[PDB]
Amino acid sequence: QEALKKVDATKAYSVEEAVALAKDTNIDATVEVAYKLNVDPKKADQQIRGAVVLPNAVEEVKAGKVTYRVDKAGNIHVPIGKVSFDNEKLVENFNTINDVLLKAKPSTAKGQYIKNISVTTTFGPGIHVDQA
RNA sequence: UACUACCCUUGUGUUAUGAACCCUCUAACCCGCACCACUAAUCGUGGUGGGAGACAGUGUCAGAUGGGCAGUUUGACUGGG
Ligand SMILES: [Mg+2]
Ligand SMILES: [Mg+2]
Ligand SMILES: [Mg+2]
Ligand SMILES: [Mg+2]
Ligand SMILES: [Mg+2]
Repeated sequence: QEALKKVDATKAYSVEEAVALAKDTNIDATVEVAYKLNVDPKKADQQIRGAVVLPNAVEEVKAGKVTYRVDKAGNIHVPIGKVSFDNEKLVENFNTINDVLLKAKPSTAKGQYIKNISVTTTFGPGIHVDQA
C-alpha cells in the first residue's frame, strides 16, 4: 500500500534518482518511461512511432527491441527493462529512449513538446521528472 | 480480465478568477424634507436628524422617434399655360 505513498509526487527526480527508487517501488517489474506530449495524437503527421533496442534479426528480435508509438491520448510510454537491471544501465536505457524520442521530433511542435514526463513499473507508482 | 501507472471522453466538487442578473448595505451623489448657526434672509453655505441611494442627475457614445424647428428641391417642348 505504502509504495504509492513513499514516492515524492511533489519533486522532479533526476534520471538517476528515478531509476534508483524504481528498484524499491516494486514490492519483478518492467520499468516504464512515459511522456505525455503537446502534439496532436489524432493526426497522421504526428503519429510518433518506432522501436529501439535496450542494450542492457538477433540485433533486434533478440537484443530486446521495445516498440514506442503514441496513442490517441497523447501518452507514449515504453518499457526500459526490469527493476533487477543495474541502475546506471537504466540511465543508459533512458538515454537511448530520450535521445531517440527527442530526435524523432515532429517539426511542427510547439514551444513545449513534453507536457508531462514520468516513470513507473509493472507495480511502480508515478515518478514525475523534469527532463534531466 | 488481476494489479501498476501514462492517461483520455463525460459530469460532481474545492479554490482562484472573469462576466451577466436579483436583492442587502451604507460611506459617494441627491432631497422645491425638518431643526440649529452664519442671520434681521422661504436664497445660499455648513452642522445634526430623516428619506432615498450607488439609482437618479450630469458628461461622452450609440439606437428609435421627431415638420416642434431649420435649410432646400419640386424638368423642358408647347399656336398662352
Ligand atoms: Mg416646484
Ligand atoms: Mg419646412
Ligand atoms: Mg441658399
Ligand atoms: Mg414651360
Ligand atoms: Mg398650348
